[PDB]
Amino acid sequence: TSAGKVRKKEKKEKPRPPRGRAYKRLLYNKNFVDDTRLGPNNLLIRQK
Amino acid sequence: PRISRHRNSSKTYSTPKKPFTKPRLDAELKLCGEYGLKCKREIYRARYMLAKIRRTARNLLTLDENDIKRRFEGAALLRRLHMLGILDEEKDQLDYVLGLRIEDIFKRRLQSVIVESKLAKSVHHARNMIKARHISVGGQIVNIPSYMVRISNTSRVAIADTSS
Amino acid sequence: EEWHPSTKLGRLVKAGKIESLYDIFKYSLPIKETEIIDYFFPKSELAEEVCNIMSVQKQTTAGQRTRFRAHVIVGNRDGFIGYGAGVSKEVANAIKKAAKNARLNIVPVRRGFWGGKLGDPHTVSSKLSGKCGSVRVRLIPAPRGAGIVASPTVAKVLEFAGVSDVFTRQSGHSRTLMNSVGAVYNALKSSYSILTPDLWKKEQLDHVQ
Amino acid sequence: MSKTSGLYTARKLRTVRRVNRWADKKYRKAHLGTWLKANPLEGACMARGIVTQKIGPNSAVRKAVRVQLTKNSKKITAFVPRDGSITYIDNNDEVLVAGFGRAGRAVGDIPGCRFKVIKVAGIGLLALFLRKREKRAR
Amino acid sequence: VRINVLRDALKSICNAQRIGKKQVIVRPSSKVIIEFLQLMQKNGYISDFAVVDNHRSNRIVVNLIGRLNKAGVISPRFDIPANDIEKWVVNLLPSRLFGHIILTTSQGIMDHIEAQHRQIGGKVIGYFY
RNA sequence: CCCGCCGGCCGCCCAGGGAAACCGGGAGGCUCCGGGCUCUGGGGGGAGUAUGGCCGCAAGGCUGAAACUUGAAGGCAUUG
RNA sequence: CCCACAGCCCCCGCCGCGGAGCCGAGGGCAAGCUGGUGCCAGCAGCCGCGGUAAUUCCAGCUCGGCGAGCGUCGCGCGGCGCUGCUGCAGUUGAAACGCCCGUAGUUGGCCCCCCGCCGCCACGAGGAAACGGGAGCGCUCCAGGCAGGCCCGUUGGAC
Ligand SMILES: [Mg+2]
Ligand SMILES: [Mg+2]
Ligand SMILES: [Mg+2]
Ligand SMILES: [Mg+2]
Repeated sequence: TSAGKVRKKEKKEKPRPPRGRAYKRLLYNKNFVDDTRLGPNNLLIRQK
Repeated sequence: PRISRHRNSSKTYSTPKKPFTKPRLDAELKLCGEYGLKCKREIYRARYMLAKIRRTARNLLTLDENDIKRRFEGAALLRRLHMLGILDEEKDQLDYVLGLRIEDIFKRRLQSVIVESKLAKSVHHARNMIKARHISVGGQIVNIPSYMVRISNTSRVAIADTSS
Repeated sequence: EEWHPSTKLGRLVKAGKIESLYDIFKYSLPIKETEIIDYFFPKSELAEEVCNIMSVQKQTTAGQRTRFRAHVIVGNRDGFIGYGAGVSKEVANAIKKAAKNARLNIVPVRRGFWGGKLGDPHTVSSKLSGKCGSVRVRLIPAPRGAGIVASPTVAKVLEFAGVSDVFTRQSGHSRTLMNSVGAVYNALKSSYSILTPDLWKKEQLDHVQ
Repeated sequence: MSKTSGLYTARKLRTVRRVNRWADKKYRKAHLGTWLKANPLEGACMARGIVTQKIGPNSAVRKAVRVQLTKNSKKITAFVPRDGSITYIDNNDEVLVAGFGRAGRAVGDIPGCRFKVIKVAGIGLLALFLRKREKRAR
Repeated sequence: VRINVLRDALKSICNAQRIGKKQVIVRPSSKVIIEFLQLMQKNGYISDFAVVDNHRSNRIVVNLIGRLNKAGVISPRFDIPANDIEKWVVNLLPSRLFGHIILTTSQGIMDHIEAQHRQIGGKVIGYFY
């Protein structure tokens, strides 16, 4: 009946990424030098 | 009207007709990594220049060898390419021009000549040093990373005599 | 266990009597054994790709019967290309059949020069056209450094065939992959059957083979 | 063969193309003049008008509004897309109305709607739905 | 009615070659046909031919030896600038290496290479390769 | 009687062509895409409708829109 | 230092603020984890999602594109060989007037060895620059401008 009825976690304070060109450098070591695939749920289970 | 209306202006780069193409993305990223490129407009500028060279070479090649226009334009183009160092000295045929690639353009950048002289630890180190103004191209200090160095000045690119 | 040839050509190939695949193509012998192509390519120089995978259904008394059809190409990036198809109830066996069929049929691709003759050939010899279904393809020689001007699918074939510079034009319902690939394959196959004046030289036949 | 090909036949070719190029629906709609007069937007990017009433295989009712263009005085309906934006529009509020992606034609499952609402009281709808700005002045 | 004798002659020749014959007949015996055949013969496509008189549009006989793939005419003779030939070359012939385009000039019937050498142009008659 | 020539009406068909059914006395000689002349068509509806003009005793014929609407309508063929 | 006066660029000494957003993650189209709601609210250029795992809505995490720019709306070009001169189609998909005669119009077999005329091709004159192409010159590069060095083609600004 009430619109917006469907429409709390504190944000995780973590350091910002290295902007500028370093971001590209961050990707370069992300997949090639560092072991990859990406997107599995079980992969995040490893991350947690 | 104001005199400012007669100042000419034009763009200098192009964008790929198909943007999302995996091989192109990977190749562009790889070239950025080997040359420490900021954004992707520089590759577009390089491709623009290469396209101009190739089109001129084609038009001259369609014509006869003994065409006066052919002689004139080819001589000018060869002289410019050689003075820039992009094309090897031993080559003086217009046919070789069609085989040039943007990598030869990159190799004559200020960062490139700086690094291959072993004057810098890396492309990123070279860029940061260039910004701080520690380099004296010829006898004049230059703070433009994309400055292109001719053959006659490659032996003359040194450290700034004023830098600490 | 081992490869026991089932054909005279297979036996001769098992023996070191035949030394090159071009020695086979010159007399238009049909190929039926997949072992023959690996013997000339011991190190597995040939590449492989899976262009498409589609599902085909047949109506029956009880529900539907489904199946899978696959298209595969292979090449060593140096004047050799092949196209093949396979259909089966399961995807993997269909892919294996398609790869086997593509390996079975293979043709050489002739290459030439655009204007200046310097170094190795870099593009097609001349204009080539092919026809399959509603699709038509035109291959035009190009200058050095021009890249491959074509759609991603056709460019894959031209890459696996060992070309670097070429212009292409397409017509018809190009969204049908099988017929586009077939048309380009036919155009490439026609390459070595096109007379040119340098081949006007009159050569006497050879009794051997 | 079918077409003329003589060396002194350019006039006929020009006339034939002139006559036959009117058969295309797009060319007609663009160069004929009927649509421009019949379009309540008269070739403009978007219009400024005044709202006067709120109304709304998929079975979801879409929220829209009836509007009258200031410069034209003809009536149309424009549809407010972004969630929760019905409450942000009040009766008799100045609005700016543009078009959907398909010029002229209807878009999506919405019957009889061919426009969009992008501003109310001078504030972008997107800037308000994300809470960047606020409509406290109205 | 009959108009372009050259087109009919060329079509007959190509049809005969397709089934690998050796001798053909062509009713018209125009001068333009004769020069076209002369150029073909000199370049090495058709070898020999003879003209058979009869006082009523003489007939001509030609011999075949393969080689020839295609040959046609351009029905309305365009005007070709001396400097505007590469476009036609690319549009019509398979490759820039081989092939001959026939142009009629004030200097006589010649091939596009010859005219390119003399830096002059004219009207186009046909082509073959 | 059988061996031919011209013209006409037909059947089957190698190549070739085509999305295919099929054509093959061309629907062949065409993306390798130019013999000459004329006419018609540009997604489906609204609509061969309205409004004008001409012809006709009349019934009606020739010419011939737009607004608006819509995401498919169609061709040949395959299995049930 | 420059400037009609002031700024501003640049040079010189002292102290020294390091800051990225806009779109999207089913296909076209590069880019995936829980909580809500339940054909409601909403997304969606097209196909489509949502009637209890919602890979498409609403939030968090993660990820991708471009980048001091990003996205939306309308118009033109291209996409388009869907206006087709190059270069469409006309048995069955939309499309050969029911047939004949016939004027304007368009198109017209072969042949003459050198004369005149029209078209045609090449060259030339003559006539504005800017823009465009283009020779040469390191405004720190560049967008630009026609400069500039010492012992300069009469320094150059050609075409
Ligand atoms: Mg045609
Ligand atoms: Mg059409
Ligand atoms: Mg219609
Ligand atoms: Mg029909």
